[PDB]
Amino acid sequence: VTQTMKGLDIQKVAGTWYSLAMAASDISLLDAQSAPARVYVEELKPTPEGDLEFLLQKWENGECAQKKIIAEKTKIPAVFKIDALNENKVLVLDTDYKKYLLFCFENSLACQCLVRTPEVDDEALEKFDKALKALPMHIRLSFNPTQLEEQC
Amino acid sequence: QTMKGLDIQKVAGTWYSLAMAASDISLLDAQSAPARVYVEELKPTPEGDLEFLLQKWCAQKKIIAEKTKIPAVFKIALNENKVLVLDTDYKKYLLFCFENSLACQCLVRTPEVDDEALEKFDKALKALPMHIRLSFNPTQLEEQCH
Repeated sequence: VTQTMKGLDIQKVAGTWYSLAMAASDISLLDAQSAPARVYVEELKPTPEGDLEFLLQKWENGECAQKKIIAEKTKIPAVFKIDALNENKVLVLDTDYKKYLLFCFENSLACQCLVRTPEVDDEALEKFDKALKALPMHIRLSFNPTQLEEQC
Repeated sequence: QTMKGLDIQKVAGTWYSLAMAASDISLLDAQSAPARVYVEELKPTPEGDLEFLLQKWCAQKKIIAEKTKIPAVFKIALNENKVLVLDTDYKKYLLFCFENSLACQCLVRTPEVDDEALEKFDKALKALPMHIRLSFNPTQLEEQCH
């Protein structure tokens, strides 16, 4: 992954979002409701220090569990580091702030198309497909408006 | 949009499932999902039907798709699916769909990633209600049930 957003201002991404589409380097990252990269973004919360907190939903033991991840700022404004056993980077590819945001979790690679409103946005999905060009993706999922409003 | 003038003697032989897509995530998500089937071979029958030799999670299955009045449209009796051949160049790639829900595949003649085949599959899928897409590496193409 090399296309990160030039000039990102995370103070303009705060609020509630919907995971519209998802793609991963391995089928087993996304295939099951319980698969590792199968996490729905509920909220983005930039911190005053310029870190990016994610509020996630995960299907866990047959219900929808909430999880908080803190992605710490780096020298590069569109690149954040998650403290974990192995370094996990968050790469923000693109956003127009008002409608859609595209990002990737990189160890294995899992990317998402987020939208502000729970409707299918064909422009956002076209931009997601362009940004995914040449990434080693083996699985892609997209959700209908019904699924966007449902827990997980 | 089905393959005009399909020649079933020319599609005969060995194939590999390179990519697949489906209208519903649950048709392809699990190794045992209903549309999760790997095409190993197509044979014509003398009656002009098309035999598919498939692997499914790893069981082998032989399915006869009966000709219909429409060229390149076959039928496979209890859970009736139409088989729609979208396009093939015979020598490299074949694109087809199972329609009741819709599950489509990109087949290639050799167990290698083919740029043209995947581009033609993506084009064909552009105006279809797909919600899941899978692609396999060459290692998986040579293995039982990928």
